[PDB]
Amino acid sequence: DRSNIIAERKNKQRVLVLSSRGVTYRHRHLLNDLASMLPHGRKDAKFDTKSRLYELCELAELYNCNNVLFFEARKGKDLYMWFSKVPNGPTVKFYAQNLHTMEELHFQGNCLKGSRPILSFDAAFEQEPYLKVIKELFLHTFGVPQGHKKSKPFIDHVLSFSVADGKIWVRNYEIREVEKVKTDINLIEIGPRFVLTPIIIQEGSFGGPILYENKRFISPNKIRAELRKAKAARHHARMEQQRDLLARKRQ
Amino acid sequence: HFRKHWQRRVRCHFDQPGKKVTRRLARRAKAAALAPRPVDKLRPIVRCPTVKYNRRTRLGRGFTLEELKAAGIPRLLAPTIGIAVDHRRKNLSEESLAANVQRLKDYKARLILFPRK
Amino acid sequence: GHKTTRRVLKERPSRRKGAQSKRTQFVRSLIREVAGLAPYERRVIELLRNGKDKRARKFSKKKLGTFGRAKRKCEELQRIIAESRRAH
Amino acid sequence: VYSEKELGIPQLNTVTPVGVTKPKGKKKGKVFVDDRESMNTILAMVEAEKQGQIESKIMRARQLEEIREARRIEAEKKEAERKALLEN
Amino acid sequence: INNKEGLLTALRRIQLDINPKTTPFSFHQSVVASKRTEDSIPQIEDDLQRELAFMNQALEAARLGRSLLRKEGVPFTRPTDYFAEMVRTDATMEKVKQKLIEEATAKKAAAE
Amino acid sequence: GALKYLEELSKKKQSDVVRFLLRVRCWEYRQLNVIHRASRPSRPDKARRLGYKAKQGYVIYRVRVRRGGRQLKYQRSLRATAEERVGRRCSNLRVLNSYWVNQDSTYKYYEVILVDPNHKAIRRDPRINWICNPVHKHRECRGLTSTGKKSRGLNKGHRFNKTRAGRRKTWKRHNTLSLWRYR
Amino acid sequence: DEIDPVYDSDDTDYNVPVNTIGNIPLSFYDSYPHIGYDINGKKIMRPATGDALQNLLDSIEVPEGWTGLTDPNTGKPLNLSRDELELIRKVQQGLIPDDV
RNA sequence: AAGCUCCUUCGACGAGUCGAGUAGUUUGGGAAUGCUGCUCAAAAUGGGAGGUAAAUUUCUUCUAAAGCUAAAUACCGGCCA
RNA sequence: UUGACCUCGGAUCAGGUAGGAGGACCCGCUGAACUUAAGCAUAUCAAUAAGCGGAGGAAAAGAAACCAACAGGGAUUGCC
Repeated sequence: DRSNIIAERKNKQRVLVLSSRGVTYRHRHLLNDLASMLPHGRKDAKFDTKSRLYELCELAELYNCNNVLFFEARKGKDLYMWFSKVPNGPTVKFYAQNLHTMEELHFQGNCLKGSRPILSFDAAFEQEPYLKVIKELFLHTFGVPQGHKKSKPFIDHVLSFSVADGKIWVRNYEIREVEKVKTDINLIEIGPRFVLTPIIIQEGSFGGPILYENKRFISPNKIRAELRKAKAARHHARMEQQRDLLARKRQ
Repeated sequence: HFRKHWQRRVRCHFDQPGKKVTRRLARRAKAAALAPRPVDKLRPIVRCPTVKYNRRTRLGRGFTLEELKAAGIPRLLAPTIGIAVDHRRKNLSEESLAANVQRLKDYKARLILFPRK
Repeated sequence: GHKTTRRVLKERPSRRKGAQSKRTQFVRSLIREVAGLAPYERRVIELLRNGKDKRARKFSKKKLGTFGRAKRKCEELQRIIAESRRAH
Repeated sequence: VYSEKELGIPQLNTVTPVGVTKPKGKKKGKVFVDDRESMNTILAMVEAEKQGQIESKIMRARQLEEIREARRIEAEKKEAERKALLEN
Repeated sequence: INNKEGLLTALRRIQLDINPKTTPFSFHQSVVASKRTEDSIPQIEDDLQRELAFMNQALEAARLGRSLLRKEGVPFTRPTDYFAEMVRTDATMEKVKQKLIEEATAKKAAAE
Repeated sequence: GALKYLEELSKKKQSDVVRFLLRVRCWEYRQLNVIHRASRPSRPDKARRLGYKAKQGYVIYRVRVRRGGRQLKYQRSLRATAEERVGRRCSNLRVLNSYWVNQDSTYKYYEVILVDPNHKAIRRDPRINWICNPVHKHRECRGLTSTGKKSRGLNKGHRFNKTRAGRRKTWKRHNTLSLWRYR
Repeated sequence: DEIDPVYDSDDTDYNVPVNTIGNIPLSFYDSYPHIGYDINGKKIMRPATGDALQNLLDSIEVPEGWTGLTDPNTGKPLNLSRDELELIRKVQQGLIPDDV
């Protein structure tokens, strides 16, 4: 048995955590944090931008990984996260923002590296059909299979997924036990804090038909483009005013 | 904002009128050598890149090979009769081609070309 | 933006994205036979002949440093196996 | 310089486990130590700390080992107490 | 584009058996909340209430998870004699403790 | 077309032929002096594309420089010190270019192309007589060779703002307070 | 065709330790009867204690595979085997990177 | 000797160099801003940079590791005025 | 035996060349601290002063592995 799993029913899940070339130090810090919580996953270096998106499939086929967590950066400012089932499964593309990695000295919590977490999902994941696809992909990426020989024996942290806006809010908490007053659980945030807004869901590893479109996604470049157009608009307004003033001065 | 030693790098432009006379005399020297020729070279009309300035035109570096051929001016003779040539610029639109071709025909109408020897 | 009449532009000789020179491919193929192989390519050749295609790609990337470089080098050495079998 | 006990500083989870924490300003139950075995474990640590640095590797091992056997006897004794109380 | 038939078809292809009547909680360790978190968030810009809402959702899942795990017999509490690696290093948590000392010192020195 | 075959051979430095030749040649250079004249380029294709001609006035001097660091890192290159040392020995010559021939684990070997500016062949021939002008004295000492241009950062773009057109000159330009007559 | 998530005989995680103890120092557990915990929640006990005479013999004449390290799985010193020693000999001389 | 025009023929373009990892230094600039040392070490419808959620990494723009070049610019020194 | 080639040498051999000075401005290397601010440390002074090497009437740079996203610009240098 090459699965590194000792359990009655084997849920064999291997994850490939992969980063693109133009990631920032903050993006890399987020990737390192997620890799630590994933004992069945392995890190991967910068990925070529000029290549094809399904080249991630034979790359993951190379390492015997059936789940790909892909970090894609644009302009060295933006982060995009892909979750995929490597041969054929569905693929979802997110825009990641509001990143607060570990090593920020305002969390006060800690947990075992590789311990099996409690996955806290929201009621919204059970109703919307597209949120149900993301729920299964999250359960595979953060599963930490039961009998894995790299995990830890005792459970002390909970990973929570919430849907408040048209976004998914990811938080990680430590399960702290306190003796009851004549044991109850208190939670302390320990880990990465980031927001995911779903862009697209495609059947197929990194292609195929589109099964969901956001239709409300506001790109960070769209915000930038409007600012540039506003600056040009002001200049054109001043130029038009001068032309009208010269015409009326002649009159 | 004087946290560095600014006093040792302070440039005073007391030679502003002196340099202007020097520049005017240098322009006169070029006219002395190129007596009937103009002291400059004919340059094309180009559009500013940015959307802030794309509604305004200016002077470019030199004329494109395509618009030089449409005018009827050979490549190797253009720098010799006072026309600047730019081999890096592309036309990409008939509007830029027509504007500079017409500019060249206007230059040819006003030209007085002397026999070689 | 503005509406202008687009123009068709002549092909640039600076384009190297066309049919590459047949002579340089000849020189590369001839020289590779003459020179031989590097020690790290010998390891890849043994791995490919033994059938360890997965290990061949992983080792090549470690030596080269890019997925694309590992893929091209493994494809290049695969052709040498095919030709050497045909030559033998 | 002020004591961390005086300040209401939260306890932090580290390689040393926090364990089950007790609420502040409440009854932290007194866990009495009266068994000879329980006293032996505490005594071995105190003696080891006072002795400090020992140059011999074997003598250092024996000092650590006697604490281990003291812990094992205490754990065995407390286990037998639990079985007797649970059964009888 | 919202292809519900296609989305449910895609889910069926990669779905694992998570049904409680045949799959114990130790296998998946996933809890789906009964209430909606956004119903307890009136304004999303209110940071204090938003983070409190997320904490409450995770608190219930941890509470239900502990009850189910202890019924199944999977160990839950970390023993005091279990020293192992963490997600945050010793140096990181030493920095965290030091900053808490500094804030407390400043607050108490102000009163003095 | 022999030089095109040599270009491909020099690309495969770990091949059996090139590794063998580099092993034996490394031992031979080590038995010779640190700086000695080479009667002929060992990489004729590389020397040719760097400007070497088989005229009277062109010489090759090969040199080995100890590799490593001073944890401090020298801002110039090991190739820069190789050219500078050869120029001092041949004080009458002008350094044109240099190229790598061998490394070894203790040294690093380069061959330097030099041109004699006082030779009639060089002075009468264009394409090289520019080096006869006095503004090209000790180019390797001023960073005017290919290695110096790379070290100085003389490239165009937004990645070379601080160092193109001279790093120190740019700093002086940015830190000079200019006061006009009509302020 | 789907992927089989198994570890090939050349992965970094092909052989994983039973100690379930990370990169932390072994100074913890020094005064404890056990050394680490397995993945089932049960503590791994120290195997035994070697004779004092055997320790003196090892100090006087170091074993062939002596490294000075401590095995996290079993608190006894970690010793190289014959096949491993051949591998270090092969690499440090470079004569035979691989057999056959 | 030279410029062009046409074409049922051809059209060679720089390697211990890019690049990956790491250490020091530096910049407003971990898509490492640049440089240097060490380990490994390339390609040919290739390579570099950039744009882009727009459904795949499409599109835009250049051609590195060889070299020369006046002028506008600096000047407490040299010959003077 | 003789004679080529290669490589390495001798000569107060025939003809040349370099060193030193100057260094205001210029091209590189190397390289501080006082000082300023802040629990501390990084930072600041400064990629400066001192030190070393190399040019000229100017030097350096320079004819895109550039800027851009445009209806596009088109080597370098300098002023606003």
